[PDB]
Amino acid sequence: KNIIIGAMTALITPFKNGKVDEQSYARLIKRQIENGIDAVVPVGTTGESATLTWEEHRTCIEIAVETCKGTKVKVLAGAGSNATHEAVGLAKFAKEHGADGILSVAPYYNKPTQQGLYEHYKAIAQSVDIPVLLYNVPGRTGCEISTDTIIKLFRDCENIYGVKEASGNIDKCVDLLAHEPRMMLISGEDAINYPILSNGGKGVISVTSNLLPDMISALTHFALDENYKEAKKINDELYNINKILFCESNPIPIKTAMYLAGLIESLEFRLPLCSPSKENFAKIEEVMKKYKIKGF
Amino acid sequence: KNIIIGAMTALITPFKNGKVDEQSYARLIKRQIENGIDAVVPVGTTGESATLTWEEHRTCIEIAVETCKGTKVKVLAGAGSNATHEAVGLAKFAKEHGADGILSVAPYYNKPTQQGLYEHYKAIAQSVDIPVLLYNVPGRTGCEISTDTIIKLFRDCENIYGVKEASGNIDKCVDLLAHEPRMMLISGEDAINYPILSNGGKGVISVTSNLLPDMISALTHFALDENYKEAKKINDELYNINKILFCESNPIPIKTAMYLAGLIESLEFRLPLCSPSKENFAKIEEVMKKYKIKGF
Ligand SMILES: NCCCC[C@@](N)(CC[C@](N)(CCCCN)C(=O)O)C(=O)O
Ligand SMILES: [Mg+2]
Ligand SMILES: [Mg+2]
Ligand SMILES: [Mg+2]
Ligand SMILES: [Mg+2]
Ligand SMILES: [Mg+2]
Ligand SMILES: [Mg+2]
Ligand SMILES: [Mg+2]
Ligand SMILES: [Mg+2]
Repeated sequence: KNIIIGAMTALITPFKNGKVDEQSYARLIKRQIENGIDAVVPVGTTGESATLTWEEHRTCIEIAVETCKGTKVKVLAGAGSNATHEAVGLAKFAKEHGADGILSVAPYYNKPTQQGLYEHYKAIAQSVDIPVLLYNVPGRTGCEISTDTIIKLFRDCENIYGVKEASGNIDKCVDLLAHEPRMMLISGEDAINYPILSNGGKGVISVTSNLLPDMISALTHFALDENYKEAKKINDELYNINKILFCESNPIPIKTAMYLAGLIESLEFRLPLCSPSKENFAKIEEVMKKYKIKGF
Repeated sequence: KNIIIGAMTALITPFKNGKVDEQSYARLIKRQIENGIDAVVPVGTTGESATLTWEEHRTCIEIAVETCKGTKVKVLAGAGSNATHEAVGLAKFAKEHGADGILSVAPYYNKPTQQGLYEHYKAIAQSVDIPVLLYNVPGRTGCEISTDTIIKLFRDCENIYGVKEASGNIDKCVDLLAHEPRMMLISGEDAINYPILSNGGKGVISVTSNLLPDMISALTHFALDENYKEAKKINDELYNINKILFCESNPIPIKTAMYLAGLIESLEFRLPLCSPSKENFAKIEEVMKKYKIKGF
């Protein structure tokens, strides 16, 4: 299988005066490239996929592809939807506009059955010839892609190559790689990046790496190189910021931190997201001061 | 406050050859009207809102409005979204095309904070002059509108008049009506329709009423008259069908039941929804044989 692995960043989407700040978006991606990241994920949850227009969603994928051209950093485009026809449309757009692969979240809100998830992802995978990474995040979607469904999809669909797990369930991570060791398990939960990698996971799709790309990429590369002592050391050092970045729903804390570090111009969200409480604003700033934050 | 209460139905959306079967939709609404239902909810979760196009979503609202003219029956249009700008657009469409009010589900997938939920619903409520019913269903959305947030919205926004609860939490139902007894608490969970009404809830938005509208209407109206013995008896009789209609994710069982009773022509869903397992198909039919199902 063709794969996209390693240290990857779920890119925030900066807004300025209610619009995507496209120059800032490109500048943030260049900063990721300069700090050892292996791939970027435009317009995931962290990128406020729910509130972008179709035009903005397309535009962010295009900026990621164009900014990474000639750098060997890959683009794993956010392409999921809770409507299969929408997810297929996004997959085809990503393929036709030069993405290296797609990330495709389990359908949210309408709670498909395992049979429905299988048919959903089969339709998506049959619509493109680029790698497809499943994405399980039951706390946000209301459904779980079971281990059996993930493994069947990996075995039945040639371009489905693994899953990004954001489920707080290291037992399931063992289950997955004990029964199907050929798949690429990707951490979608920063606090437990190292335990997932040490069990044979092959990368991360990170929130924290927006702010600390050098640290997350180093953690991942230490682990893939089997230097588990140094990967664990970074995972331990990052625990405090990894947790504070979820004191309110992602990406409210990470965008706040990026604004506090001077990396984006305006602390703007699209409703229903909004700025954090004054108390959490202060907690985020306090935890950030313990870390060296790379500039541009 | 202007209110929409009583026995209400979350309408299924029938498809035939991949398109909304508009004549069937109108016929199903007339069947609800003739069996004592007080309001219909086009294009909620049960109506597969996630997978309808915008044009189909608009069309279903219009068919409901047109079909209810000249009757007591109100149209509480499904108008929620996880993007505030989409929810405002739907609210304004429903208002301008003659809906009596709107149902507005809490944003799914992006997990807004309570502050964000307040700002979301404030924007929706300020955009129209028709009643707005909140809708809390954390198992599908990944977030909870807290009692405090619901109560603030009811007190601060003229048109927000209550909430449809689908949370399996009678303690919260007590909390709501003990601290704000003027709100309209609406059951969004058929199995516990009677306990919610007997605590002072004033209606239901029902899945089961698609199949058994006369029974749900009788239950509700007995309860509203404090004829609790009769209301409880119907609630108890309905428990088995109320549970089997969730043996797979709603609306897979209810659409299957409507097909099994000859009330729709084709058992078609939009992916990622799909037909139930053959075993659940048989279980649904067996439970259906225990109930008296009105025709057209
Ligand atoms: N990334 C750009 C598009 C975002 C669209 C949407 N807000 C809503 C998606 C939708 N399937 C639209 C249904 C429209 C008709 N009811 C949903 O709300 O479920 C989402 O997927 O989060
Ligand atoms: Mg590299
Ligand atoms: Mg097993
Ligand atoms: Mg979060
Ligand atoms: Mg401080
Ligand atoms: Mg038409
Ligand atoms: Mg009328
Ligand atoms: Mg309280
Ligand atoms: Mg009476």
